[PDB]
Amino acid sequence: HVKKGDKVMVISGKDKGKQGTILAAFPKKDRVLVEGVNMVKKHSKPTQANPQGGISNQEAPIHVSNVMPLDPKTGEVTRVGYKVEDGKKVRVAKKSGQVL
Amino acid sequence: MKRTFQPNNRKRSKVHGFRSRMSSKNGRLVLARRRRKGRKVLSA
Amino acid sequence: ADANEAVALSARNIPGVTVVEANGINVLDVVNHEKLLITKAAVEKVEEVL
RNA sequence: ACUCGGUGAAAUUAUAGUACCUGUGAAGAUGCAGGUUACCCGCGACAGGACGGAAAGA
RNA sequence: AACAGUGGUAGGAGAGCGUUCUAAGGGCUGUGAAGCCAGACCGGAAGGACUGGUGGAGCGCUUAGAAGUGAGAAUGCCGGU
RNA sequence: GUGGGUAGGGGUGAAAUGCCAAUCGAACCUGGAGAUAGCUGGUUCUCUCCGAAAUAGCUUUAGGGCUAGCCUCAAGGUAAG
RNA sequence: GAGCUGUAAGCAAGCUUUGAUCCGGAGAUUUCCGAAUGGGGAAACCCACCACUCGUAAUGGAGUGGUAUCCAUAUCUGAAUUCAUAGGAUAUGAGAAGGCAGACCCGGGGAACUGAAACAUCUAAGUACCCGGAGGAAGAGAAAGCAAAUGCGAUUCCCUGAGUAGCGGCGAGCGAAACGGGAUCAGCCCAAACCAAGAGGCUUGCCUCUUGGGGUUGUAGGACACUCUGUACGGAGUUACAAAGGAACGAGGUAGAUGAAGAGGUCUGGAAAGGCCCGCCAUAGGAGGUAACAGCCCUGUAGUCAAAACUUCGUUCUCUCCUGAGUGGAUCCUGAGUACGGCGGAACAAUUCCGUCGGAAUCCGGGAGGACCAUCUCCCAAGGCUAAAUACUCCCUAGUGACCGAUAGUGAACCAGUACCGUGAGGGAAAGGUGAAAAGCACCCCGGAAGGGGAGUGAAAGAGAUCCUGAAACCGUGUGCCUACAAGUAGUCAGAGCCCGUUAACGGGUGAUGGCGUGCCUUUUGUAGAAUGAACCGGCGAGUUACGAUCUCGUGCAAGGUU
Repeated sequence: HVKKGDKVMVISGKDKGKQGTILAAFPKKDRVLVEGVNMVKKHSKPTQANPQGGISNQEAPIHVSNVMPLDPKTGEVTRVGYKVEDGKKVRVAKKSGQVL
Repeated sequence: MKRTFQPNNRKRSKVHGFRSRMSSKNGRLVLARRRRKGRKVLSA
Repeated sequence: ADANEAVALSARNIPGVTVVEANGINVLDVVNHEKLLITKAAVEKVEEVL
């Protein structure tokens, strides 16, 4: 119900209440990468990429049901609907009626 | 990409081989039974 | 009395309610449910059957 | 064979701190009764018991 | 209450304890369920609690119902030692 | 040495066990088949009441079975024992 | 309708909103073996011939098609025989050849153990098994019947009759039918006798050969002769009813679309779906997932829709095809070596099967009602075709369990008919669990490594890769009490000393000394035995279910009770 490049808001988890931007989507697992959310510290050995190595700080994918888009006119979370504007189906915001 | 046992024994193939099994109704019964069970290897 | 549909469709989702017609009553769904709502026509039908 | 370094099984096995003698006793007492002996733990031998197996008369 | 009685194999009769599941009512439990470990508690027996530790997500009480219903022996079967 | 033949109430050509894939006085595999056995071994929680028999008569009887005798539970006769 | 290049890593290189990956319908390609079919063969390979094409000066090489056997239809020729015929050759044949679903049904052949306490038949059992044929179903089918009536009228299946009749060393046992109640429900076509046409033997006639009308029947019908009645505007149909193509509407199947309502606040917590205090939706409170138990977070659910292309059904149009009823009854037909008889076995007055010989009638005619002889009652043999109700599911779709939960449930929850064993037919295992998320341990130290100790991630690292929980046997380290003059089924009762301090209880641990004391199970007249079994621990492991009989108790109703 959300895709790459969307402004979303996390509803459940440690980062509940945070809001960010979708960077990647994994529909094969219903997981999604949100920026600034669910940061991990990977201990990576030295190798060809990143020759010196060290402790990284990246994001990790959360479940897609933990996140909901933002209604354009109010800024609050909305449920998704689907209308057909001009021979093209568009995601609608149930709370208001605006697109995306 | 298989396993072979005695690929030179001609008597083995002339007794328990595929073409001897297919030469009589009883051998064809044997092959039918082994296909029904699901054997990976039919005959020698 | 004779299975009207508007009542059957409503209360179908309410978690503790069961709707039957006059000739469907039996021991289990009478003992099990605490209360009994019955229409005056269904009373007549049950009385005349038994 | 024995000592030292390395490696490392099997048959068997109710539990067991398992002496000897004279009796008693469903077959033959380590384990029942009465007595006599005996500090604790090992190593190497013997073949006596081995209710060991072989046997076999029958 | 007053007497009388209460060894027991085959066997006959009676009263119960536990286990899994199902139905109804009532509940527990992340402030910690089942399971496992320990204890100097309770009942006439089968058995049942209460505390502490470990465990990390389900379980039990009352009344009924149904059984793949309770193990120490089968030169039992499988595993471990 | 190599390549072959004879198949189971058959072969090894009647006279010979010397055997036919650890199998031979009748091979092996699957099925009838969870064959049959009067023979052998085993049959898992608790307490309460009562409590035997190992004797007679038959069975082709063969440690097996049947009828009396001896046990227990219930209802009547009742007070006969 | 936004990511994608399977599992499934990695590591490169790329594709995609001028629309990929993915899902559904229809097509294309489809090496070699295999019925395997050009010939051969130890299945997965060798070796050919013919025609055309590529290539060489030519030989050698390559590509594409065809080339098995049997059967049928022909066409020629045509061994014996001249034709003919065997045959040969030639052609045309989406012919048939094999497989399986370990199921269901037709046909053929066909055991033994067992039981009858033995064995004489019988039973097991027309079962197991083998062979042949198929179909989505299959034989079964419209009376020369039941049977005794106020008669019913094809077949098949269920209830009942009934575990009765009956058959039975009449013993074990085996075992009907009709009536009655239901499911499904339609019956038809030919031959024969007559009419018309052509030919072929016969002399016309005659008489058969064929083709068109004809007609399907038993309280007989048809032919036949004569009447009306028709050939349509009506009826019927591809499911038997002779036979026989398209076209439109509707509903399905094979992808999908849409789809209501809470981030409510607050507490614990790693995380809230949980507690407490509030609201909402509901034709939607099925289900799964999400960091713990969600109606309102996601996928969804109820309800509505949707198909370019294949298909499955209906309805209509179109299409195709098509007479019935009478009066008679002068004269013909109504199913040939059959109906029935002998002869033997088979089967077993006997009974039938098959062969082995015979051998009628035919409407005023026959066949039956256990035999025969007569009365009456029903039917019409020796031609064919028919759906439905029933049987079973290898499969596909949607679901459901007082079904299992990793020694269970399939042999197989895991690369299972695998690994292994056997020459072969064949036999046949073991083996599930990190965490919510790899965030799967940078860095430092000891060590060749393995493996550790820190540091770090994490709620947890005693969750660190056979990584949830983790019992018992078995193996160890530390310690409180006892133990080197003592004879033992190892405990039990009495009992100092020492050491502790509990679910506070006439407490806990260990015990120098004294008394008593021959394991458990099975079996037997009798066991401590030189009867039997057990190395130890853990898991699994035995009086059920169905149909009859009988007895007790409970409930309902009671001379009635029950389907």
